[PDB]
Amino acid sequence: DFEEKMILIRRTARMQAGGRRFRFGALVVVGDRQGRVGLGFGKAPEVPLAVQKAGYYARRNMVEVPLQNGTIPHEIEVEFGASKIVLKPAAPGTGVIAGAVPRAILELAGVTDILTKELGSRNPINIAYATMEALRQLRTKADVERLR
Amino acid sequence: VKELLEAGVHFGHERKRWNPKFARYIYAERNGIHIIDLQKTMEELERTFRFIEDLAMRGGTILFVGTKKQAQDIVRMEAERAGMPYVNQRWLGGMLTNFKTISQRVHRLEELEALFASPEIEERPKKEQVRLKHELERLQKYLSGFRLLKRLPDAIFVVDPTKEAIAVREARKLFIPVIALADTDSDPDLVDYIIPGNDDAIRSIQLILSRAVDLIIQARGGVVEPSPSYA
Amino acid sequence: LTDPIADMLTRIRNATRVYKESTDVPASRFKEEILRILAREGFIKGYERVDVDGKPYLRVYLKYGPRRQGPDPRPEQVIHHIRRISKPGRRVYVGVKEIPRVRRGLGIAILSTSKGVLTDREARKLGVGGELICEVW
Amino acid sequence: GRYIGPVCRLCRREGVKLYLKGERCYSPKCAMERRPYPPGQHGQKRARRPSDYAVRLREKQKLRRIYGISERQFRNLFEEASKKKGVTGSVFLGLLESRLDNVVYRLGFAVSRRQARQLVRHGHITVNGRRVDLPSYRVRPGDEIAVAEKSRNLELIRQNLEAMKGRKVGPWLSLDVEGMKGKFLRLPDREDLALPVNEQLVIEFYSR
RNA sequence: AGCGCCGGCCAACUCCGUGCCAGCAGCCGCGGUAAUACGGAGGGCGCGAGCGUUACCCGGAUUCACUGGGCGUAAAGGGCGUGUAGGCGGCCUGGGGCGUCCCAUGUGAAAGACCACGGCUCAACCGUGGGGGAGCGUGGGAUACGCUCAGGCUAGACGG
RNA sequence: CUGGUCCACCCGUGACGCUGAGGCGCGAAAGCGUGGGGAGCAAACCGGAUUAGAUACCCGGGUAGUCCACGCCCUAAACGAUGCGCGCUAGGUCUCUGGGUCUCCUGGGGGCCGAAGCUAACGCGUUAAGCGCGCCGCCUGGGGAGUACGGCCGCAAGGC
Ligand code: SF4
Ligand SMILES: [Mg+2]
Ligand SMILES: [Mg+2]
Ligand SMILES: [Mg+2]
Ligand SMILES: [Mg+2]
Ligand SMILES: [Mg+2]
Ligand SMILES: [Mg+2]
Ligand SMILES: [Mg+2]
Ligand SMILES: [Mg+2]
Ligand SMILES: [Mg+2]
Ligand SMILES: [Mg+2]
Ligand SMILES: [Mg+2]
Ligand SMILES: [Mg+2]
Ligand SMILES: [Mg+2]
Ligand SMILES: [Mg+2]
Ligand SMILES: [Mg+2]
Ligand SMILES: [Mg+2]
Ligand SMILES: [Mg+2]
Ligand SMILES: [Mg+2]
Ligand SMILES: [Mg+2]
Ligand SMILES: [Mg+2]
Ligand SMILES: [Mg+2]
Ligand SMILES: [Mg+2]
Ligand SMILES: [Mg+2]
Ligand SMILES: [Mg+2]
Ligand SMILES: [Mg+2]
Ligand SMILES: [Mg+2]
Ligand SMILES: [Mg+2]
Ligand SMILES: [Mg+2]
Ligand SMILES: [Mg+2]
Ligand SMILES: [Mg+2]
Ligand SMILES: [Mg+2]
Ligand SMILES: [Mg+2]
Ligand SMILES: [Mg+2]
Ligand SMILES: [Mg+2]
Ligand SMILES: [Mg+2]
Ligand SMILES: [Mg+2]
Ligand SMILES: [Mg+2]
Ligand SMILES: [Mg+2]
Ligand SMILES: [Mg+2]
Ligand SMILES: [Mg+2]
Ligand SMILES: [Mg+2]
Ligand SMILES: [Mg+2]
Ligand SMILES: [Mg+2]
Ligand SMILES: [Mg+2]
Ligand SMILES: [Mg+2]
Ligand SMILES: [Mg+2]
Ligand SMILES: [Mg+2]
Ligand SMILES: [Mg+2]
Ligand SMILES: [Mg+2]
Ligand SMILES: [Mg+2]
Ligand SMILES: [Mg+2]
Ligand SMILES: [Mg+2]
Ligand SMILES: [Mg+2]
Ligand SMILES: [Mg+2]
Ligand SMILES: [Mg+2]
Ligand SMILES: [Mg+2]
Ligand SMILES: [Mg+2]
Ligand SMILES: [Mg+2]
Ligand SMILES: [Mg+2]
Ligand SMILES: [Mg+2]
Ligand SMILES: [Mg+2]
Ligand SMILES: [Mg+2]
Ligand SMILES: [Mg+2]
Ligand SMILES: [Mg+2]
Ligand SMILES: [Mg+2]
Ligand SMILES: [Mg+2]
Ligand SMILES: [Mg+2]
Ligand SMILES: [Mg+2]
Ligand SMILES: [Mg+2]
Ligand SMILES: [Mg+2]
Ligand SMILES: [Mg+2]
Ligand SMILES: [Mg+2]
Ligand SMILES: [Mg+2]
Ligand SMILES: [Mg+2]
Ligand SMILES: [Mg+2]
Repeated sequence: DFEEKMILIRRTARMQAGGRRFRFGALVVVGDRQGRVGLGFGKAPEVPLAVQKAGYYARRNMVEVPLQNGTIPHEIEVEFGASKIVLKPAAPGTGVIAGAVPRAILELAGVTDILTKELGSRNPINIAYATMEALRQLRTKADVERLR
Repeated sequence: VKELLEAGVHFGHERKRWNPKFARYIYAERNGIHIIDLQKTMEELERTFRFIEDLAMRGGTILFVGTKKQAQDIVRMEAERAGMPYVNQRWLGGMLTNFKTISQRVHRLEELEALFASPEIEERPKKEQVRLKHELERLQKYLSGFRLLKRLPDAIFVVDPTKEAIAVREARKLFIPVIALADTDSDPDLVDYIIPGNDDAIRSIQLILSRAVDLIIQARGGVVEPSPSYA
Repeated sequence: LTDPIADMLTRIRNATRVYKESTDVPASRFKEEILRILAREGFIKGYERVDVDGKPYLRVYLKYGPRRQGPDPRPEQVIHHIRRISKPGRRVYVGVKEIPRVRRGLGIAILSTSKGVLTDREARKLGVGGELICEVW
Repeated sequence: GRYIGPVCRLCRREGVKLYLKGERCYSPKCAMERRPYPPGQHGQKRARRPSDYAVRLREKQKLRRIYGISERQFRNLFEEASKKKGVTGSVFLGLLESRLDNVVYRLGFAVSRRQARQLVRHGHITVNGRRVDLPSYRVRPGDEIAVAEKSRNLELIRQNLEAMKGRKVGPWLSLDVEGMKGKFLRLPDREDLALPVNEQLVIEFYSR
């Protein structure tokens, strides 16, 4: 099993004659607090199905984040559309310093020490993905040498 | 197993309607046509077959796809011969990516073979017989080579990767490695184990797919002698 | 042409992003000294002085990672990132104590110093500073 | 000054017993034993999902409520920890611990930190000889924490000294009963205390 | 023992009264007879000899962007040329060493700040010690890039 | 009479280059001054219709003007709503104009479709809106307002 957090749940709507009709959107991150996180956004005619379906995709999309004493190996900046995420290495005491969105991802990934900043569009969805694709580009001292 | 005058069989084709990633597999261009270096085709047939072999000798499945009219029939022959699945007719969308749902249609196919072997009611109305049977032929047309697939292939073999881009797509999303014969209109990097050859001439579609099936049986348990080819 | 150096680095980035085996940049005993860092640190296979239409060039041999699994089989880059720091528009100079740590050590900053072209590591070693040519990782 | 009101509602709101009383804390007449739901008209109503903000406030209030300390004083310590070398969460708990009135309650001289205050405040306590009646004295390693000689002979302190005879006391402390004196051995490793506090969530409260 | 708050942001919910009125309000917005949003009440949350409001400064504001933004359609390319100042500038070789970089040395008061210790029962406050810095003067040194002088070249540019 | 520009030859010069605040020139139409010219057209204006009305649309008329010379004005959806130069990053098809060994190749233009990549999207994509360097111009919520004041230009209208 995995540990799960609901980052976002939103109602959307579409028009047709006679009225508007809703659908729900569930941004869920899921992880083991020991180097494995997954982000999934799930939509359905009702709330919990969406939260379920979210969690489903969440697993069907993971990433192996190279923790290091609970911090990430290096500075990293990523832009997903107009959203930007900054990740910066932090020493033992620091805590996770971030907004909920990139927090929820970093805690459930087992980060315990990091400095972050959102820049640009701070739409949670895009920020979510931007933080994921960020982690996904983390490299270790090894990773680099093997590569080169 | 490999043979060498496939030059008598194909040497490829297609004028500048080419994809340029396929540059490396081209010697020169002749009658206003791209001519495929056979020496490269060799280098590759080997490395491809090596992969094919390992898969047979571990008893692992191959999905055979070809629907361009030319490679159409020769996949019913060559794949049945290997006791392996194929899609001959239309390549339904989501066969790998939505396997369990597509297959939920094969249980229907079986279920008609069982129901329509006889009897368990022929006291069902005249129209329904007609109706149900019409359905039966239907599934049979597309799903015939598919039922042999009871699990996600351990690989897939494709005749035109360009033409069967959807197929290659579905595999890559699943990490199912892709084997294909591919003439100069194709994106090479998109294939894992690659056969740079004419993909439109049945001469060639024949040679390559057969010797494939041959290597499939020869390493699986047996050997066999000539199989069917239309003149 | 206003920045021979940037021009080079860009010729590389541009090539590396469509996965060319090599690309040639117009030769310079300074451009070379930078490639001599780029290869040594293992960012490129290396370079060789060639000629194109009678004119001196440096053919630069590019390096990447394995083929990959997934719908996008393109390999990771070895040069993920390379960009001018100092430029003709704004020369950028650092004393030794203020040489940046690129990417937590995993990348380098080539620098022209009066003890030749060095990396951060190398500079700090001989303990000198200089114009910060660029950054790679 | 400090909280000085109904103290059971605290535990009830925090959803956890904080041992803010001494004796009654351990009986089945404890509030949290009878009504382990939050104080007031609405405690029986079904809780709705606490916000991230909510959560960290609560954790901080809890850690704070334990020590009965004013919010300013709490804050000033936490900052002090953020300038102080090492892991802030540790040092914060450590510095919270090195307070006189806590050490006194730690070394068992009283049943409630509340009672352990009035003890220091009423000058019944001493450190290294000298009398000290400041509940906030930051106690260092080596310090001898006595009962006042003139206070040694008192009912309350007697009854409370008697309850300590073979009760073992944190790895960072020594207690010499009869001799009525104790010792501050070192600053507490985090493990050495086991409070219902994710002190991490506290750092996070103050980083907003 | 007081003061603010309990619609969302933001921690804290029920009853009555009122009925687009009286009123709240920092933004979104609340009130037209079942208002968690007005007023009172019970209850709750936050602080506590304080709590709140108003004003002003930095912050959040990567919203003047050096770090660290932009200009087809969101605000944003000059109507187009020509050209002064300026800014910027190809390959090779030497001299100079202005920028740049290194070392030494002077200066960089005291207080403050930072680390240690110590005195007022603690603290605030206060004392003793320690640690440096940019920056600028001076002496010495380096020469890759920028500069400058000098000599070559032909890939830029110009011409036949 | 005269400008731009492209090709081929690879003959000459030896970085003589890029951009460019100011400045200077050019700048559709309408408009303006003086003098011509005036067939067609046609603001203004007259009348007929349409219409609830119809200072319009439609119909019959009609003067500036439209045309020429000389001097002004200096605007614009003056648009690719895309500043200039250079270098680098797949190709496919149509086309204009050169030079070739004339199947085909190679330049310089004009279109479409598209690799990578970009982009909020729409779309851009060797004619970049891609990846980069140089310089210039410009944006910083909507209205108020391209208004006011001041200054400079203009015969005025008006422009900056
Ligand atoms: S623990 Fe002591 S303080 Fe908390 S409720 Fe039970 S009794 Fe009151
Ligand atoms: Mg990894
Ligand atoms: Mg975004
Ligand atoms: Mg962007
Ligand atoms: Mg570190
Ligand atoms: Mg926002
Ligand atoms: Mg084909
Ligand atoms: Mg910079
Ligand atoms: Mg306890
Ligand atoms: Mg949390
Ligand atoms: Mg600290
Ligand atoms: Mg305890
Ligand atoms: Mg802060
Ligand atoms: Mg308040
Ligand atoms: Mg608050
Ligand atoms: Mg709340
Ligand atoms: Mg009233
Ligand atoms: Mg009411
Ligand atoms: Mg309110
Ligand atoms: Mg109320
Ligand atoms: Mg006070
Ligand atoms: Mg402000
Ligand atoms: Mg903030
Ligand atoms: Mg700022
Ligand atoms: Mg900037
Ligand atoms: Mg902006
Ligand atoms: Mg323009
Ligand atoms: Mg103008
Ligand atoms: Mg000049
Ligand atoms: Mg100059
Ligand atoms: Mg130069
Ligand atoms: Mg000098
Ligand atoms: Mg100094
Ligand atoms: Mg000083
Ligand atoms: Mg300092
Ligand atoms: Mg002291
Ligand atoms: Mg001092
Ligand atoms: Mg020199
Ligand atoms: Mg010269
Ligand atoms: Mg030339
Ligand atoms: Mg010549
Ligand atoms: Mg110019
Ligand atoms: Mg000008
Ligand atoms: Mg004009
Ligand atoms: Mg005119
Ligand atoms: Mg006119
Ligand atoms: Mg007039
Ligand atoms: Mg006139
Ligand atoms: Mg006239
Ligand atoms: Mg009329
Ligand atoms: Mg009329
Ligand atoms: Mg009329
Ligand atoms: Mg008319
Ligand atoms: Mg007329
Ligand atoms: Mg007339
Ligand atoms: Mg007139
Ligand atoms: Mg136009
Ligand atoms: Mg143009
Ligand atoms: Mg404009
Ligand atoms: Mg605009
Ligand atoms: Mg310009
Ligand atoms: Mg620009
Ligand atoms: Mg031509
Ligand atoms: Mg010709
Ligand atoms: Mg033109
Ligand atoms: Mg063209
Ligand atoms: Mg297009
Ligand atoms: Mg694409
Ligand atoms: Mg093209
Ligand atoms: Mg754009
Ligand atoms: Mg405004
Ligand atoms: Mg305003
Ligand atoms: Mg005006
Ligand atoms: Mg105007
Ligand atoms: Mg005026
Ligand atoms: Mg203008």
